[PDB]
Amino acid sequence: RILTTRNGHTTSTTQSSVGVTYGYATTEDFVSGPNTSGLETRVVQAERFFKTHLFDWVTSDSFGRCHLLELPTDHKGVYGSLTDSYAYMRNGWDVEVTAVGNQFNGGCLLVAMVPELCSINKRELYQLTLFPHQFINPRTNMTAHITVPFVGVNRYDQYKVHKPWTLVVMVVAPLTVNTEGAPQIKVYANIAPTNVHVAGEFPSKE
Amino acid sequence: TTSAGESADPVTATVENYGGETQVQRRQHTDVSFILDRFVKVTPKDQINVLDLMQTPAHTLVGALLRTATYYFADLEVAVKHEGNLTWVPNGAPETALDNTTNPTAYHKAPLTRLALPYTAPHRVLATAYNGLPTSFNYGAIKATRVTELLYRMKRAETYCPRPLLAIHPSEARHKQKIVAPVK
Amino acid sequence: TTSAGESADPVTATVENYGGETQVQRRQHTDVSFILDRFVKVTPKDQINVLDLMQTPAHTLVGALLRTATYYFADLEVAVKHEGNLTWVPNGAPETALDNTTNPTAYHKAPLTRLALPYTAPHRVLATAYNGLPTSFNYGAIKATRVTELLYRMKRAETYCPRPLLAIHPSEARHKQKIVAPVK
Amino acid sequence: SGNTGSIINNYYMQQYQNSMDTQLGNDWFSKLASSAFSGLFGALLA
Amino acid sequence: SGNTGSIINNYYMQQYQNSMDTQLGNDWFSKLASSAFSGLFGALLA
Amino acid sequence: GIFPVACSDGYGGLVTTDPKTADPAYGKVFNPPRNMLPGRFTNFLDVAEACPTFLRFEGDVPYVTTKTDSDRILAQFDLSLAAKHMSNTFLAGLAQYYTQYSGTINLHFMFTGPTDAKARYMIAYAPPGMEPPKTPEAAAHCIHAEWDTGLNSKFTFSIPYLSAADYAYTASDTAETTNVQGWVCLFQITHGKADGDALVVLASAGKDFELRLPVDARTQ
Amino acid sequence: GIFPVACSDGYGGLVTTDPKTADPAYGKVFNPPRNMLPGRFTNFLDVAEACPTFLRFEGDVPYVTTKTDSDRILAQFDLSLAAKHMSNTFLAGLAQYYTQYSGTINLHFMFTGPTDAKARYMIAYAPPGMEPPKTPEAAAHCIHAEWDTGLNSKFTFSIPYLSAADYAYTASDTAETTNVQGWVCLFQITHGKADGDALVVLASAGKDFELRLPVDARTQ
Repeated sequence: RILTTRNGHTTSTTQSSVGVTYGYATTEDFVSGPNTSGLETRVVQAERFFKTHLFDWVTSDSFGRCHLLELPTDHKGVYGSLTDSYAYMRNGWDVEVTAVGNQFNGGCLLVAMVPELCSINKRELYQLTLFPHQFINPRTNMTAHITVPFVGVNRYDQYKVHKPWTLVVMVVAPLTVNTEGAPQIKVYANIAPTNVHVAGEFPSKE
Repeated sequence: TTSAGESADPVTATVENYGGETQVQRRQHTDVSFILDRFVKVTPKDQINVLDLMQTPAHTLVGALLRTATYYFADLEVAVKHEGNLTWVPNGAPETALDNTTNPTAYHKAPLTRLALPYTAPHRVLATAYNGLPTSFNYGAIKATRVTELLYRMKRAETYCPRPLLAIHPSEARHKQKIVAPVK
Repeated sequence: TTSAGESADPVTATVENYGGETQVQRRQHTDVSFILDRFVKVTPKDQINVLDLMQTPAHTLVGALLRTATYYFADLEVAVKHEGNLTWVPNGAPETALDNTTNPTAYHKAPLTRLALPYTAPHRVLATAYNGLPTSFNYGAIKATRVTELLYRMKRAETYCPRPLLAIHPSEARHKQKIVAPVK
Repeated sequence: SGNTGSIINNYYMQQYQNSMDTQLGNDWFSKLASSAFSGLFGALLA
Repeated sequence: SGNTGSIINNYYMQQYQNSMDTQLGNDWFSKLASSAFSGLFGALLA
Repeated sequence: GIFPVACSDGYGGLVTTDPKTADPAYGKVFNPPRNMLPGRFTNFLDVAEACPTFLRFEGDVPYVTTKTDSDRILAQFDLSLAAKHMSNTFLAGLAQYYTQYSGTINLHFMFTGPTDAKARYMIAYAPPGMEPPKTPEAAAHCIHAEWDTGLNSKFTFSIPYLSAADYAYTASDTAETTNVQGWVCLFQITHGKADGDALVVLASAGKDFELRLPVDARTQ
Repeated sequence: GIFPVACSDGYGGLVTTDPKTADPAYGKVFNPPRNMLPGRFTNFLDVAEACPTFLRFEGDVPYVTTKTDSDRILAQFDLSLAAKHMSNTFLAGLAQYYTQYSGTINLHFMFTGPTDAKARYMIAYAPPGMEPPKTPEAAAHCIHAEWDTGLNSKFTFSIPYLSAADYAYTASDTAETTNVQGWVCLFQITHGKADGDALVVLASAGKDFELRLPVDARTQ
């Protein structure tokens, strides 16, 4: 189950690839709308992977302990410089979450991309499967790959006041360290924006 | 039916796996445009009633099935019992514009007033959850001398990106109710 | 885009001058016949109400957009709440002709009376400003025992030779209002 | 034409609903707005 | 389409009854539900 | 004269589910463009079939752990949509707003143990009329399906619609039914070093699942 | 018998913006001839596009004078139609009766100095999200246009519609927005003996300017 994904000049190869989950669409919606009057620009240099430590999954973590990551995040690369230069942006997300242990651990993670996760309860965690999701089961895989487009009430968004996507990772079965298993699993995220579009360039500070 | 359960592809199993046969289905009651096209009452204010669909209670049918979506589109139908003359202003209007009869004003006729209102928001769809209490998007506002009853009805309803529904959690194994039945 | 600014030819500039693209427009709300075809209330007199369109307040929508023109043509639509029988006489009629029921007389039926009146002036168009308080041109007159509410509505409206519109002058940099929005 | 949206033809004739127009023998600002100079006056470089 | 069941066409035009849609340039979960794997994965004996 | 009509008594009252439409007041409004937005769903059973959601067990967990003792019953519940195990599903969240249903209910059993932990499970359908079994040898005479863990981790079983009537109620009011529409019985057969690992289970609508007669009771 | 009808409740009330017409009372009236009268306009945006009107600055003047000092900011305001600079225009006089707009706003900068007075000006668009610039070197990173005086005295710049939504409000109620829809920034670059002459500026609607949802608030 070998899969090689590539964004820009960045490559990521996995050998436990159960698949790619395309959520809510496989293609992008119409970019040039009437709200920006054709003043758009696609930034090809900003569509590449960045890495983020997510949490550490241990045995004491029971059912339902979430980790929420609002996209976009603090970014020191080109994509971070797009937010301080332009007023309106648009992108999808290519999210690749790794949880490396070995095949002698147990438990199961559920990673999901939720649009506008502003409040979450306990019981509705039971229906977190309604969103674009994959399971990370150390018996079989250690890699989850979810691709998703831009959603919103507006076709361009201003990311300093609104963050539409939220990567939530939830323990659905607690971790076991059966005699040859790993004692804890540090969980990592590997995210790359797709089809970014900017409009309305800012004045400088210089 | 065995599969890779972690790949999250949709996998359905039939009774034909153990010798049955799958029958025909009629799903005209669970489609979005049919089930949301009915009046739901909200608690009105005294005079000024900002028309947004989050005034619907979350335990009602239209409220919970509305909050099942992330995004929605609808025209609106309102039925108001009011005293005096009912006045509507669209989205983005000032509140002093509610004091003028040149704006769409239905004069009083017993027992109630039923009128159709278009989609007047500057957004392509509205939202049930906004990341950022969502932004000020609504269907305008109405006011009268006093408003006693206020009903909504979503027509041409479209929904996008579904979100959880939660049933009531029973204390014993099954949630039991008194289903209507004759005594004899 | 440079030009001779004193020649007073109309010169428009687009976003395509700096790499944009001009989009499509829907202007069905700023045309004359649509925006003036709605009721506007005026303050009525006790019995005799001379029907001219300068009884409309200048701060209303139909009043200000009416006074935007120098010349206008319209048929008239009136909605009157009155006690007794409402009587209309055309342009040029005496006032004692308001005491006769052979002239068009709508008998009382609750709650109001809505009737259409033609253009009865001897002029080809009417005027919002007359050089010479303009001349006695109007749409006739109505009277009842008492008149409590009086609404106008211009239909088939035509306008000629536009004149200034003035917005309200703010004290600070922007004129701020309370735009209707939910509290939560 | 104006703020009318009925698809059924009117019960009354045109002679009784409106005033009838008379010919003898929109509309200027539409032509004045359409005749607006939209391009550039000089020689566009780059 | 929704909860409407009249067979006589509407008295008002479509411009006054509803908001008019605009094109630029059901429905995903219908395709996601129709693409569900329904058979068996292994080799069926007996 | 004019056309005579008879204004009939009993007709014209405001019914909250009438097929009539209201009169307009504000015309020729054009919407912003809305074509090709992602995530469009037109029917709630499409997302009920395409997206399974977790069950609930004692301790509020979506899984069940393999016991190692003499009694080998693993889970057991009812085909009420108002059951406590079904109570956090999307299918019961739809079924609380309808009085009747029909058709197949899919259950998804996927196994989250390690690669050195093996197990063999059995799912059975006890029809109503007598009390449900406690032993897999007693449930072998039902409609059952047996499977074991391996490379493919998820097993989908389709609980069939067996009833006298072609539509079944989604609840009881409060008073009394015993356990009508039968039982779902989850049993384990064997396990090898599967002590304390989790078997998580999802539930979704079948292919011929249908759900009719809308109602509003309470609890959004 | 006769035809039965159901007089429905909720229908038939007088709405002040209904598409219905009143009943006649006085028939066959022929108007005087009215064809080919001068000055016919059918849409208010036609005369808003074809006829620009002056802006307002401090001191109640339609012009701005060239300052000769270290700070070279000449004018700066908002893309509210309810702004104080826009308040005497015909475009704001239309925009006070509508809640939403979209499209381009044209500004006309014509120069009324003598033939021995030269100048170079810069117009810039600061989008909302950060505070607007104070220096032309800071505004050079915006959408800007620079021009100088010569034989052709008027320069037209088209302020574009950049927003998240495709329609923008024409006012705030009273409470709080910061300076949404951004800023218009007028800067001068150089001048030669232009001390105290006037640059007058007009404003008009663009080619794709549209203005919808009629409303009546106050102030005719």
